[PDB]
Amino acid sequence: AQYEDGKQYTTLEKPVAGAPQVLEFFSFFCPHCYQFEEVLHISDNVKKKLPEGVKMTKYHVNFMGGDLGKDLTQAWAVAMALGVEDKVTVPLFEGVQKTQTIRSASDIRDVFINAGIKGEEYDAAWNSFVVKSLVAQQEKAAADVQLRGVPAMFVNGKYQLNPQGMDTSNMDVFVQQYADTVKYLSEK
Repeated sequence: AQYEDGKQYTTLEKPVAGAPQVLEFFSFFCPHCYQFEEVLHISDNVKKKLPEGVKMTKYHVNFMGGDLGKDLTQAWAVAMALGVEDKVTVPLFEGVQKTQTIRSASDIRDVFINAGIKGEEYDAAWNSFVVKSLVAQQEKAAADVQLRGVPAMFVNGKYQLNPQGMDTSNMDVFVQQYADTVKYLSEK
């Protein structure tokens, strides 16, 4: 075929019922994730090719960066609750990997303050039980697929993207092949 299990994707032996349609996992400590966000805009280009009516979900993971990794998962929960993903994603990546000015939860918070979220509003979210269940959701979804690496994308809880099996000579061609694969898997 032109899309083969084991080449542009793999199949989960243990499929995940009720999973989000398109589920992406990342870490702000993850170097390919930085690329995926900053240089390739994967999430965006996938969105652009997806069928009408399909929702896109993105979760942070704990297994990179120890204590700060978890803080970052709680902060992403805050970002999802407040709807400010698009305002903090870039400065969090650069703060962790580029400038290395994020070293504590307070530094994470600073990114949000500079992005215009109010202290009171951030601290209230940070401490809310809505944010705790959102943290719970992120961990559960990662647990359900035995996730040990990022970036990772799963389609309909049965298929896992395999970017290793696509060509990387051309960044733009890599992205389209990636997105077209998500679309193909989506229609499967």
